[PDB]
Amino acid sequence: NNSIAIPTNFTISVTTEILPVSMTKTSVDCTMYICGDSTECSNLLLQY
Amino acid sequence: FELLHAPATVCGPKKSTNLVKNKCVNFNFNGLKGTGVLTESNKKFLPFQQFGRDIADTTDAVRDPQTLEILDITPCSFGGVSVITPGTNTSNQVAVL
Ligand SMILES: *[C@@H]1O[C@H](CO)[C@@H](O[C@@H]2O[C@H](CO)[C@@H](O)[C@H](O)[C@H]2NC(C)=O)[C@H](O)[C@H]1NC(C)=O
Ligand SMILES: *[C@@H]1O[C@H](CO)[C@@H](O)[C@H](O)[C@H]1NC(C)=O
Repeated sequence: NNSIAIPTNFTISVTTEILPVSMTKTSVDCTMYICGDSTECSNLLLQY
Repeated sequence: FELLHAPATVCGPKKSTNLVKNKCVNFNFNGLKGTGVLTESNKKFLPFQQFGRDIADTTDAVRDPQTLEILDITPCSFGGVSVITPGTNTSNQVAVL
């Protein structure tokens, strides 16, 4: 009812928080991935 | 007949051309057709090994049927093209990346 705990000292604490802000920007070549060097495959993929 | 590429004893009547390296060419090695730059390769092939594959099961090294020389196959240079424009209202000049 009448007890209080009072700090008589202190600690200066340095902690780390690590936050991702960006990820790798990636580009994909449609034809070169689906039809690497097949011109016929590229022509077929044109329809899709 | 077994079609998976290997040292091919039996081949069709095709007249071989000269082997040209360090240039982007269409190539046909024992029925294996592709487009790329053929270059000298340091890969050491065992006698039964006639070509090499990468992690995508794409032929990245081949052995010449005549000279038994290992050749690395690199895709012909490619990339994206980006057009930097000030705006057609401002100007018709562009830059290409
Ligand atoms: C508050 O805490 C600090 C430590 O964080 C105390 O300083 C230490 O005191 C002891 C004994 O006097 C020394 O051996 C240490 O080297 C001191 N450390 C530093 C960083 O100075 C300080 O005495 C405490 N104060 C009170 C009033 O308790
Ligand atoms: C004081 O604390 C005791 C035990 O924690 C409790 O029984 C009592 O009721 C408290 N005082 C008052 C006035 O309530």
